[PDB]
Amino acid sequence: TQDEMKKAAGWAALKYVEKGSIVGVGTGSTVNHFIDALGTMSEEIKGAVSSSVASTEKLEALGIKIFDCNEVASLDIYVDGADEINADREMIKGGGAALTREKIVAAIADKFICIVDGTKAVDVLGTFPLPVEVIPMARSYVARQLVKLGGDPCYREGVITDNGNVILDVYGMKITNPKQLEDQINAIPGVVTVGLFAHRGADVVITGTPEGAKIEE
Amino acid sequence: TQDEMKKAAGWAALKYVEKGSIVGVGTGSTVNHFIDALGTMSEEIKGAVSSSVASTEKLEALGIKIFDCNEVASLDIYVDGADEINADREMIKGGGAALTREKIVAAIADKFICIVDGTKAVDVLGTFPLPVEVIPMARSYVARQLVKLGGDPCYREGVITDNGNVILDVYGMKITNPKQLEDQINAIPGVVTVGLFAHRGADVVITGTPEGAKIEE
Ligand SMILES: O=C(CO)[C@H](O)[C@H](O)COP(=O)(O)O
Ligand SMILES: O=C(CO)[C@H](O)[C@H](O)COP(=O)(O)O
Repeated sequence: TQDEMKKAAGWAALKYVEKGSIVGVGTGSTVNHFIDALGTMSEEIKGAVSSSVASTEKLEALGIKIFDCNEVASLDIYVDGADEINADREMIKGGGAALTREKIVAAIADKFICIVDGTKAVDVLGTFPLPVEVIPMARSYVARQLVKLGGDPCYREGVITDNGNVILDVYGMKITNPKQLEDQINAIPGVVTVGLFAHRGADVVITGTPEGAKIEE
Repeated sequence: TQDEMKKAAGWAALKYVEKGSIVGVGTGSTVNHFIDALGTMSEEIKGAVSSSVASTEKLEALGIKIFDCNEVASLDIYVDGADEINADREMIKGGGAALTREKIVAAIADKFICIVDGTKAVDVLGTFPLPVEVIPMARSYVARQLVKLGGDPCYREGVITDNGNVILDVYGMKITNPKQLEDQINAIPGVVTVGLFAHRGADVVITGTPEGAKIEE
C-alpha cells in the first residue's frame, strides 16, 4: 500500500491497548505506526514485551518499560503484521523478522491483533515463501523432507538467526491445510520453528485502506 | 547393571556394519564398546557420522574419517543407547547426551540399532525424565504448557546446549501414547527438540543379558 494505510491500520490497534497492561509488540512498518500511537499513552501502560530489536529500542526511547517473556504468565495482546493471512485468519510469518521470537510472544498473548495493508490477504497460503528455522547440521536433511512435502526450499545464505540457526524459505506450496502442514514440519527433527501460525492465528485483523482501517473482530 | 552386558550389546552391533559404509555412531558406555568393535574394522569402512564429541575423539584415534550430516544424503545405520525403551521400541533419549544432535543423525539413518543393558526396557515411558530443549525466552511458557500435559518440568540450571538453548527435564509423566505426546510437545512454540523418539524409534534392539547379547528385530 502506502505508508498511510499501514498508519491507519497501526493506529486503529491502539483501541485494544487497555490501562495498566503489558503490551505485546511485533515488528514492521505497520507496527512502527502502532508504536507511534502507543507512545501517546505511555503513562497508563505498565510496559511491553517485544519480539523485535527495532521495536524494543523504539519503545525504550519512548520510556516504555521492557519486559521479558519469562517475567510474565500472559500478555493481554500481541500486535503484529503478517506476510500472508487467509480467510480462516491463519498466517505466514517470519519472512522479514525474528520468526522464533514472534511465535513465542504470540503463544503467550491472549489476543493476536494482526495489522496489515491490502496486500496480505490471500485465499490460499504459500505464494509468499514459508520460512523454516533449522539447526544448521540438519539443513540438507530438512530440505529433503520439505521437498517430499511439495515444497522447494531455498537456503537464505549469508545470514543466521540470533541463535545461529539457518533459514530455509520454502516456495511452491499450495497450503490448503495449514494446520496439518504446521504439524508435519514441526515434526521434522532439526526444525526449530515454522512460520505457519495456523493452530494459533489472528484474533482481530485490521486492514489499512484508502480511507481508514477496516476491523474484523 | 554390568558393563559385561553393555559390552556384549556393543560388540553384537558390529554384525550390522557394511564394508565401505559410513556408520552412524551415538554416545555412551554401551556405544563405546561398539566403537571398540568398529575399530577392528577401521581400514574397511568409509567413515563415521557422530552425535557425540567424546565419540568423535574416539573414532579419530582409530583413524576413522569423520563426516558431518550435511556431507551425506543418508546413513545406513545409527547405533546408539537409549535412556528408556518400551515394547514398541520407542525411546526416551538425550538425558545425558546431545539431544538435538542424536535426533537428527537418527532421522537421517535408515536403521536405528539400539544397544542397551538389562536396565533400559520399561513398561510405560516416563519414569526417567523426558528432556525437552527450549528457546531461553520460551522457558516459563513451555514449562506451563508441559504442566498442562500432566508433567512437572524441571529447569536444568547452570548449563545450555551447543545451540545456547535450555533443557527442561520433565518428570512424572505416564507416556502411554508416545506418538501423540511427541506431537503435542513438538507443537509448543519455543520447543526445539523433545527427547521422545517415537515416530522414529529403534528398528533393532540389542539387549546384553546374563546369557549373552539378545537381538530383537
Ligand atoms: O515478515 C513478517 C514477519 O516476519 C511480517 O509480514 C512483517 O515483518 C511485518 O509487516 P509490514 O512490514 O507489511 O507492515
Ligand atoms: O545416547 C545417550 C542419551 O542420554 C546415552 O548415553 C544412552 O541413552 C545410554 O547408554 P548407556 O547406559 O551405556 O550410557
